[PDB]
Amino acid sequence: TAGYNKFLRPNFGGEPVQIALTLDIASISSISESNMDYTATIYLRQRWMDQRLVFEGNKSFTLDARLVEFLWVPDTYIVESKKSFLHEVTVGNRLIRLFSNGTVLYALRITTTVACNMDLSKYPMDTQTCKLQLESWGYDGNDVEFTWLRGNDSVRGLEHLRLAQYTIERYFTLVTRSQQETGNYTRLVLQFELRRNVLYFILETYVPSTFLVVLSWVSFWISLDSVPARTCIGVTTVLSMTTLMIGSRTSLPNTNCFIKAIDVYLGICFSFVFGALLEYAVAHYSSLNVDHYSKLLFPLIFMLANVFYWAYYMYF
Amino acid sequence: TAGYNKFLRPNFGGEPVQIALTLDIASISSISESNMDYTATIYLRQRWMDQRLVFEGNKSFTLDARLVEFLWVPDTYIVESKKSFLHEVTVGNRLIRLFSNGTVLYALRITTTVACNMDLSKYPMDTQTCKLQLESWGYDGNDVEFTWLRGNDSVRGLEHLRLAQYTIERYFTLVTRSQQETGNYTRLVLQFELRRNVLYFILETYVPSTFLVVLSWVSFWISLDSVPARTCIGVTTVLSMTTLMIGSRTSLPNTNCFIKAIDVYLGICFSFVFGALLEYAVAHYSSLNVDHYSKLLFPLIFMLANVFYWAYYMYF
Amino acid sequence: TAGYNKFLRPNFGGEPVQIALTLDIASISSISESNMDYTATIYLRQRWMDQRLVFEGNKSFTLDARLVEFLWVPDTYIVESKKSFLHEVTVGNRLIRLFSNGTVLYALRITTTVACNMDLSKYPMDTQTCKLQLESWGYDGNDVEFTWLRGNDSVRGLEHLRLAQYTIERYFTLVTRSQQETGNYTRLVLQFELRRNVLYFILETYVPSTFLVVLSWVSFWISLDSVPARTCIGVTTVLSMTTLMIGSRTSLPNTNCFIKAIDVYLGICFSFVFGALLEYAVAHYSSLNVDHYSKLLFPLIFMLANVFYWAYYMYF
Amino acid sequence: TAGYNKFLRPNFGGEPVQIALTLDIASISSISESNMDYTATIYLRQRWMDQRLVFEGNKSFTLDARLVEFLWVPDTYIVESKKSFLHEVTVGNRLIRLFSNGTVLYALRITTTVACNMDLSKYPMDTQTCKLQLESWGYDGNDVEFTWLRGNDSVRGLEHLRLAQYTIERYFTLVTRSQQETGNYTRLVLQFELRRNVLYFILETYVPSTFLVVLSWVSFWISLDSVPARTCIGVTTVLSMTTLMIGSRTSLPNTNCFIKAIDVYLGICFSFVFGALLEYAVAHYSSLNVDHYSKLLFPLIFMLANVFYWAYYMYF
Amino acid sequence: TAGYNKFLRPNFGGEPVQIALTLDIASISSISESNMDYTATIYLRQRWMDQRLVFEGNKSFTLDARLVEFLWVPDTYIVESKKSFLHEVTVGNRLIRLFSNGTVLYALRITTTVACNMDLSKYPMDTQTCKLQLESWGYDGNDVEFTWLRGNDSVRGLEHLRLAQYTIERYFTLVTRSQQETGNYTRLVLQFELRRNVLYFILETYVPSTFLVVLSWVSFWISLDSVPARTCIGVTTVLSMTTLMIGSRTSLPNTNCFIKAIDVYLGICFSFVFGALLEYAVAHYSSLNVDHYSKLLFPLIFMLANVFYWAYYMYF
Ligand SMILES: *[C@@H]1O[C@H](CO)[C@@H](O[C@@H]2O[C@H](CO)[C@@H](O[C@@H]3O[C@H](CO)[C@@H](O[C@H]4O[C@H](CO)[C@@H](O)[C@H](O)[C@@H]4O)[C@H](O)[C@@H]3O)[C@H](O)[C@H]2NC(C)=O)[C@H](O)[C@H]1NC(C)=O
Ligand SMILES: *[C@@H]1O[C@H](CO)[C@@H](O[C@@H]2O[C@H](CO)[C@@H](O[C@@H]3O[C@H](CO)[C@@H](O[C@H]4O[C@H](CO)[C@@H](O)[C@H](O)[C@@H]4O)[C@H](O)[C@@H]3O)[C@H](O)[C@H]2NC(C)=O)[C@H](O)[C@H]1NC(C)=O
Ligand SMILES: *[C@@H]1O[C@H](CO)[C@@H](O[C@@H]2O[C@H](CO)[C@@H](O[C@@H]3O[C@H](CO)[C@@H](O[C@H]4O[C@H](CO)[C@@H](O)[C@H](O)[C@@H]4O)[C@H](O)[C@@H]3O)[C@H](O)[C@H]2NC(C)=O)[C@H](O)[C@H]1NC(C)=O
Ligand SMILES: *[C@@H]1O[C@H](CO)[C@@H](O[C@@H]2O[C@H](CO)[C@@H](O[C@@H]3O[C@H](CO)[C@@H](O[C@H]4O[C@H](CO)[C@@H](O)[C@H](O)[C@@H]4O)[C@H](O)[C@@H]3O)[C@H](O)[C@H]2NC(C)=O)[C@H](O)[C@H]1NC(C)=O
Ligand SMILES: *[C@@H]1O[C@H](CO)[C@@H](O[C@@H]2O[C@H](CO)[C@@H](O[C@@H]3O[C@H](CO)[C@@H](O[C@H]4O[C@H](CO)[C@@H](O)[C@H](O)[C@@H]4O)[C@H](O)[C@@H]3O)[C@H](O)[C@H]2NC(C)=O)[C@H](O)[C@H]1NC(C)=O
Ligand SMILES: *[C@@H]1O[C@H](CO)[C@@H](O)[C@H](O)[C@H]1NC(C)=O
Ligand SMILES: *[C@@H]1O[C@H](CO)[C@@H](O)[C@H](O)[C@H]1NC(C)=O
Ligand SMILES: *[C@@H]1O[C@H](CO)[C@@H](O)[C@H](O)[C@H]1NC(C)=O
Ligand SMILES: *[C@@H]1O[C@H](CO)[C@@H](O)[C@H](O)[C@H]1NC(C)=O
Ligand SMILES: *[C@@H]1O[C@H](CO)[C@@H](O)[C@H](O)[C@H]1NC(C)=O
Repeated sequence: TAGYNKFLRPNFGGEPVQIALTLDIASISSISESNMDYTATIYLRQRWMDQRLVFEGNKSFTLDARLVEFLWVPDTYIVESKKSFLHEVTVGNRLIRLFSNGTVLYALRITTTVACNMDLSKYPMDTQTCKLQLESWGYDGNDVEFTWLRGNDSVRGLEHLRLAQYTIERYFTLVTRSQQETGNYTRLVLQFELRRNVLYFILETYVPSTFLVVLSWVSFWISLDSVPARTCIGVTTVLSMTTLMIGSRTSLPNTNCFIKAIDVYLGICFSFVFGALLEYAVAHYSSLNVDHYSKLLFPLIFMLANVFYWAYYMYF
Repeated sequence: TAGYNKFLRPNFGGEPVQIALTLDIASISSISESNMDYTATIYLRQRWMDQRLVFEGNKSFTLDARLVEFLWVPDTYIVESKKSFLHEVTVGNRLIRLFSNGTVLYALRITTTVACNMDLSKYPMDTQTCKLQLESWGYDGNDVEFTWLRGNDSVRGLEHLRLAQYTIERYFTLVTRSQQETGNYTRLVLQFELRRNVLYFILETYVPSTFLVVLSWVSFWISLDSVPARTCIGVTTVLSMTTLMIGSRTSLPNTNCFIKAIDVYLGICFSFVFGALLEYAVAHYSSLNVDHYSKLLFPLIFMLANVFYWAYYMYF
Repeated sequence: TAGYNKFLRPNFGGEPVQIALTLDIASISSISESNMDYTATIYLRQRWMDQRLVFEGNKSFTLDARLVEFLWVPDTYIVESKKSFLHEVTVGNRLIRLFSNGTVLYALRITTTVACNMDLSKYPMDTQTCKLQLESWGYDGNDVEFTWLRGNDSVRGLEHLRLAQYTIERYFTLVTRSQQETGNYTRLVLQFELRRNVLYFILETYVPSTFLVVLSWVSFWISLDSVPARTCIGVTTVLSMTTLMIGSRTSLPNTNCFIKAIDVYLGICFSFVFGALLEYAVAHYSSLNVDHYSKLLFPLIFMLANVFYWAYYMYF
Repeated sequence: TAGYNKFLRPNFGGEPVQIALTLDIASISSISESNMDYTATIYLRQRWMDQRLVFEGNKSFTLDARLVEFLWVPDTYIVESKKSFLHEVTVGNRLIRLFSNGTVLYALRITTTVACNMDLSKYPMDTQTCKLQLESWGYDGNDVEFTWLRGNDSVRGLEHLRLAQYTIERYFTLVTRSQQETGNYTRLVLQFELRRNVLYFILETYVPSTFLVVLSWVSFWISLDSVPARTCIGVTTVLSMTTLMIGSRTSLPNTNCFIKAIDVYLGICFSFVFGALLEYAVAHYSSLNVDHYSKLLFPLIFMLANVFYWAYYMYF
Repeated sequence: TAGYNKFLRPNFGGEPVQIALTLDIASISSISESNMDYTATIYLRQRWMDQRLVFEGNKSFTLDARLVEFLWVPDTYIVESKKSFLHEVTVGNRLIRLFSNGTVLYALRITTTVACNMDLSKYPMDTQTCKLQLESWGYDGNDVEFTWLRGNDSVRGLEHLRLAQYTIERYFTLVTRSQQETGNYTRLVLQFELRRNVLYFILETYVPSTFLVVLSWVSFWISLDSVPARTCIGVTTVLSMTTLMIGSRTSLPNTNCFIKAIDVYLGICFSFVFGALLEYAVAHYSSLNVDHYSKLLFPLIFMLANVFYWAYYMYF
């Protein structure tokens, strides 16, 4: 038999509730470039002070998940979560650990699929900046005031995340004053950058294509007298380049149409190989020295093209 | 101990309930051409006036999700939703914010998979018109009357949606009088067009095929005396075209059989390349000038074909 | 405080319950040839007469989903449903609209994955007959008697279904007397045929292969003197045919092994192309007129083969 | 107000409960070679005798799913189920039909994903023996004694199962005495064999490869004088074989690494084709009759290889 | 009517609860290299002593899943579980079997998707060490003390696990003292290694590539006089190698970018084949004995490369 002495939010009217958040990223996975999202498991720890549960004697009361519904808990929500759930492995992953002075420790295990934009302009050399924002979904700023428990180091576990492709290169936590239709709210934003592994992509596509085109333009040293050999090398290189392009197109079936960087490099290599074939034909027609078109023509143009490519994907 | 004074719909008998809807599209994703649907997360805000909850003093009562079931809430439903759920991240995403004069603000976070037809006649240059209709699923028009809170600008967040392929080019909200078996209903329709990104598809397929066929028909300037060179160019171009067609067929495994536009263009390019091969054979047979069949034959026919293609996909 | 006056099925003992069913197919999608099923969203309207809820005054009582559990509702089930759920978008999609004389209108929004056999003997020219059967799962025929409200026109919405591949060509509703172990039951069967779109498949595979083989057998008009040209055409056609076959094998990765029709046609085309190559070799050996083997040999055999193919896929 | 007279298991102490099981396989689908499982929908009928619900008068009481929780029901579980659920289409699929003498008929509609090993040593000619075991998960043998209602014919519906690939060739039901840590249990095992459709796989891979190699070794009758023709046939056959192998590798992307049978046959065909090429080179070198290496060399070795292959996949 | 005599954890204050865990892995499946996880079904048996449920007479009380919530059960959780659920096949898979002296046997059937890192540096010859850690999620070490019932042999069923690719080669159970923010905890870790099946991968890629390159470098014994034969062999081998590389790239579409071992070996084979082509051209240019570059050049370099490869993937 309880009335208004157990249901109202702490300090209902007056000073807002100071809720201190602590985060512990257990894992990050299912980062899809098609849906532009990421799945992460986090340990959401919330600490606030309530004046109505002061009990004598210094000790802790680790409550179960069944008694969580009997007390007041914050209404934190992930701002851009597309699908999420609280873990129920054997019991409910909801603990409340009350303390003598009224400190409440509310810990949850939540798997969230947050939505972050994948600006895949430079597909293999991109650092996607994805955030995990937490906000009091119902209560405005004047009612609930979110805060980070220990500044930047409140979020833990991100330094141990080594993923299939990405590596965390930076992370920082900030508190904002997000304004929307309902009113003023405090949003706790955790911002981390997912730098891709360029080394695998370099050896997968850039190194083979570079070696192929190098073999193509060093074949000009072979004299025009050996026509069938030159035709064989040209045909084999062109066919290998086409097969590589087709396989690369089929290798990653991601729904992320943003005219990527591998497309540009592959188009450059295809341009150089079929231009080498066309210039073989044109050189035969004009002869009616082939290495004069290699000593200072082809490797130099490809070097300039690579310089422009790397300048594009290096600076702004 | 409550009877009929708390369960009945507001103004039960007489003037219908004027419910004002406000929408906030958080994200749009999972747009599949196979299933012809789209997944969107929205903030459904409903505002109506109830005369039985007038409390003295100007203030707001931000209720939790547990007290939502104790009051009357509308029965809004998405007309063509295939699968949807209300978000439960930490607590229920259902708030009721009562006001002094009886205004009720009912906000929900719902992820919906609505079904919209994908008329993929022009696959890379289509603007799919997909709607998100909201209706009082049980109560007819004479009982519940839906309305947009602020006309066209009631829906927010659609201008910030940049997706993997599509870009929103238009959006407008209207109220209808949908007639069905149960009776008369008010349907709130939000109509938005998803224009595709043609630039990526142009460079992916149209530019390479155009360059290949251009190289094919400019090789007629090469004299018939260099037979092996011509056979090499023709064979390489035909093989490259076939590999490109096969890769394109395997590149997008979408279950959207509508004889698309890329199929038509690829068939045109394949027709031109194998016709070039056949005309090489026929030209040899008839010679028993090859550039006479290029100066005003092949590029001109391809130009006419491209003109017809673009006229088809430009106007009606 | 209610006993047996509110829990028992209407007319418990005596005349069975006459429940009239009305169906409204909202959408049909996710038709997979591998799992041999289809996902459909339907509006299940059930109308029966109950004598214990007669209230004075002509009017309707549109009840919510919370009061559905307080009254008796039928136990209709989809006979071959593999996975299904009732929609919960904002509230429960369960309405009961009582009337003065005891008529009860029970409407639900259900998404069902029913299992129907995909006899893919003729893969592109098949009309799969898939049913959506509804039955009183627990109560036998002597207890609950299902009926269609308005005969064939009880089911609505099927005429507006235009899908990715299939088009509805027929639909009809019937009532059966299905016999099983538990007893006698009334099953309401809705039978619809999903005719495939042959036009897309014709232009995708049949037209290119036909053009390729036509080019192959019209090359016999080219004299045997131009040996390298003939070898080039033969090699290019054979390679194109092999690539088309491989791409088609990889194009549709459906788990529906039924030796389909496209396989037969593709095998016929492959047989003709490699037979053309073999007959080139044999013709050279025997010459030691090639068009004598084309004027009345090859196109005529292919015409007979196509006649047999179309006769197989036309009649029985 | 009920105590121990309604909650205890029937015959608590003394003779164990004789529960007779009847099974009705509605469908079998989603048989994945990667996860090594199968999804099946079954009608689990359980019949036992309870002495505490004897009511006068011969009649049946078809109870709803809401009253199932008020009575005692067995704790049957599928032994190797990975994920399963009870169907809730419109109401709960749980009926209890009590009878005069205490017979209880408990019928459920359950979709189960049971795990069965896929020994894919002979991928296209395998008969996987997968079981569907049912056991009293909590109560041991001395408490609950499972039994089949009518021996082998208790399981019904398996004879009407025609699947995408497999065909049921045998089925039998047995009762065991499975021993585990908790104690002695009675396990009801339904064992069925899923024989694959070899006819589709024969025509898909074996027939084309056999025809290709036959064409390869009958080309030895062509004299060595026609060198370019022989090189053309050899190159075309080798390229076709390589493309077929690559497509087959990409055709089935199943995660079932068990060095299958199609791999062995394809390796044999690849060995024969590149050996034919190598022997062309070696025959030219040694000539410095080619059909002497065909009359009694190549088709005979391939015949011996096929004999060994079929002996391996025929007997032990 | 119960107060604090039935809700508190056993021995609340003083000696911690000694909970003995027993594990029974029913199945392991869905091991994905992309998400770096594994799905396993386990039988979690927990044994502890409670002093408040001592009943006279030696016997067992096998309680149902409905009475589990009425007693105290541990809060065990899987540390790195991404998604998990307790099985509900017919009833709840939660049994409590009390005994005379207070022993409680709590058995559950849980399907867990635990996250373990897939260090795919050596893709076909890796032994991934994945753990299944169980911990008292809420209560610290001073409150709940986890223990293995019978040391290493507490975990059962792992010896019968034969999977699609991996084979368990080792398994061991240990108890730790994991330290985190909340306090001191006892973590029960089961560590097992999943050794891959190298035999399938050897015959799939290593054997064909080795045979191809062997045929390539034994063709040097063929004299330079037979130029067209050498060009044919070289072109066929290069095309076969390129097709094999492309198919392998498309064969496994796993999102596990870690520059794997098959990539290195395939790059080595591609290097050798196109180097053989380049050296054919260079040998022709320099001749202006080819087997002098085979007797002690090519097979020896490939042997050294394979020695280095196997030394890398053998030792450290
Ligand atoms: C009963 O009490 C209610 C609460 O006190 C009253 O509701 C208020 O009604 C007034 C006008 O009638 C609202 O003022 C408007 O509010 C709009 C929405 O905030 C404003 O729009 C601006 O802000 C939005 C959100 O930022 C922008 O999207 C938009 O583009 C524009 O910039 C208007 O400019 C205007 O201020 C007020 O907000 C309402 N408050 C609430 C809490 O709903 C109601 O009128 C009372 N009724 C009676 C009969 O007295
Ligand atoms: C008990 O009270 C009930 C409610 O008052 C009575 O139900 C009504 O019964 C009459 C006929 O007995 C129904 O009239 C018909 O309704 C059909 C469905 O609306 C109409 O069909 C037309 O409309 C539908 C829907 O738009 C179209 O799909 C269809 O093609 C056609 O155009 C008929 O034309 C006809 O009007 C009436 O609708 C019923 N009302 C309800 C609410 O169910 C019932 O008869 C009473 N019983 C007794 C014994 O008195
Ligand atoms: C207590 O009361 C119960 C209900 O009144 C009694 O159950 C009945 O028991 C008799 C025999 O003891 C059953 O008769 C048999 O039923 C079989 C199943 O229906 C029949 O099999 C035939 O039909 C099935 C289903 O169509 C076919 O699959 C099968 O191949 C075959 O063709 C038998 O042929 C035979 O009739 C009767 O069905 C039971 N009824 C019910 C409702 O269970 C029970 O015996 C009573 N016990 C005592 C001790 O009196
Ligand atoms: C309180 O009462 C409890 C129940 O009466 C007592 O539990 C029993 O404790 C004894 C030993 O203390 C257990 O005996 C052992 O049980 C092991 C597990 O069954 C056996 O292992 C063998 O069997 C397992 C399972 O088949 C194999 O996996 C294993 O390899 C080996 O072959 C041992 O060999 C030995 O018998 C007994 O099982 C317990 N019974 C139960 C129901 O738990 C408890 O001791 C009592 N405590 C006190 C203080 O009196
Ligand atoms: C009310 O009672 C509460 C409980 O008794 C009090 O909370 C304690 O507050 C003190 C300081 O005010 C905390 O001490 C700090 O705790 C930090 C977190 O443990 C420590 O950080 C170190 O440990 C963490 C975790 O291992 C590391 O991540 C971190 O990098 C660093 O190494 C600090 O160093 C410091 O000890 C104490 O932990 C709090 N205890 C609990 C249970 O919350 C509260 O202050 C009381 N309030 C009043 C007004 O009296
Ligand atoms: C640490 O927090 C401060 C705010 O106190 C912020 O300015 C700073 O940027 C944070 N550190 C990093 C690395 O972002
Ligand atoms: C804005 O709303 C009006 C109705 O008041 C409608 O006519 C108009 O079309 C809307 N605007 C747009 C851009 O559609
Ligand atoms: C319409 O219903 C009748 C039964 O009254 C049935 O015989 C007929 O076949 C149905 N119409 C069609 C097109 O099937
Ligand atoms: C039928 O059941 C008997 C047991 O009574 C068993 O021996 C027999 O093998 C079963 N039939 C088949 C075909 O297995
Ligand atoms: C068995 O347990 C002991 C601890 O008592 C541990 O040291 C040992 O390593 C375990 N066995 C194996 C094979 O790991």
